[PDB]
Amino acid sequence: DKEFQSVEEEMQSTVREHRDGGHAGGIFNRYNILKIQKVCNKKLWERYTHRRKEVSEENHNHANERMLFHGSPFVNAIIHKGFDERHAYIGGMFGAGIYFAENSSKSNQYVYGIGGGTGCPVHKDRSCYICHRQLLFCRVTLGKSFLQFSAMKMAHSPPGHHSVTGRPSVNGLALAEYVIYRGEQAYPEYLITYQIMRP
Ligand SMILES: C[C@@]1(c2nc3cccc(C(N)=O)c3[nH]2)CCCN1
Ligand SMILES: [Zn+2]
Repeated sequence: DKEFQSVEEEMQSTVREHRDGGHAGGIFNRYNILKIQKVCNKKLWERYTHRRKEVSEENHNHANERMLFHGSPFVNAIIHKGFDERHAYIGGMFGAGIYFAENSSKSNQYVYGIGGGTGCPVHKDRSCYICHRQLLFCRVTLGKSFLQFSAMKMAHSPPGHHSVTGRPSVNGLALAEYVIYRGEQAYPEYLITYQIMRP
């Protein structure tokens, strides 16, 4: 389908060269996309659309929805139970939120844990070209997004806002990131199974 070619194109075209020289996510310029599955979870979709309507009403009739990537070792729990802010902690750059990227390669750095953890379960390699990885391509409601450049450890969205946008700066994020503080503000629409490819 054209729908899945659109997802593959977003995955491939948003890859960037990372500052860590590939330490966290591995060394690659492209992926080998193995499978793209649309997630159809009615209960999660209804939780998402209900919140999206509330946010839209609080943001001049505009949800400010974006399709963004999410990398996590807990993708299977997310598809079944949804995103859950109770699993987020204050330590992150923008505090206790759920983080998303517009660059697939940035989310890929989080698939095996913080900073890529110890890499794949079988070879303990953050740059494994063999093991199949999974990323989510999500529908995210940003609403009135608070624009921020430096670390700001929050527990919740800033007053009057529905999310935080981390914007690139000098010392300094390299790439954007988007943070929500309510799990119902995102829907895990596509599950992408892939490998990073050796350059
Ligand atoms: C390190 C962490 C993180 N930062 C991100 C920025 C953009 C995307 C993601 C993602 N999961 O795809 C990120 N995850 C996890 C919790 C504290 N912040
Ligand atoms: Zn491996």
